[PDB]
Amino acid sequence: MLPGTFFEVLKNEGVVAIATQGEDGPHLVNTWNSYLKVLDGNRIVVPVGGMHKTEANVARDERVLMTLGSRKVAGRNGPGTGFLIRGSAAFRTDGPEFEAIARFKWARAALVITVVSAEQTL
Ligand SMILES: Cc1cc2nc3c(=O)[nH]c(=O)nc-3n(C[C@H](O)[C@H](O)[C@H](O)COP(=O)(O)O)c2cc1C
Repeated sequence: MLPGTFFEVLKNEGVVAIATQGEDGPHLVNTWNSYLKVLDGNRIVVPVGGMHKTEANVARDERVLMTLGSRKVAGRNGPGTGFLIRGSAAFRTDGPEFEAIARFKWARAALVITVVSAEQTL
């Protein structure tokens, strides 16, 4: 479950990060809201085109942390706010995830995240 404020930050431009737990250390990678997609049941998706260690890390462990933010709403670090979130990841080359990310031309997979809980931080 997520606050309305989460969605409103996704609606805007910002950077996001995804800490993919695997085994040989979690890999806190980056992405842009302009590349992400939200689904119902608060499921979110990231287009994986070159998140390699993250591919191995999801394949070993579903555990992921996700930091999102925007440059259009003021937080603590400069005029940019965001949240720390947790969920289970799953790579898919199928579903409304892969369809709604198909709009890109460099996606190798839809890194689907089944978010569970958020807290506002930055
Ligand atoms: C700001 C930023 C956004 C990025 N966005 C994406 C993205 O949405 N999808 C992607 O596959 N690669 C993206 N990358 C490139 C790499 O995937 C990213 O650097 C990642 O850490 C590499 O992780 P890996 O060791 O698992 O390959 C992005 C890199 C940066 C710095």
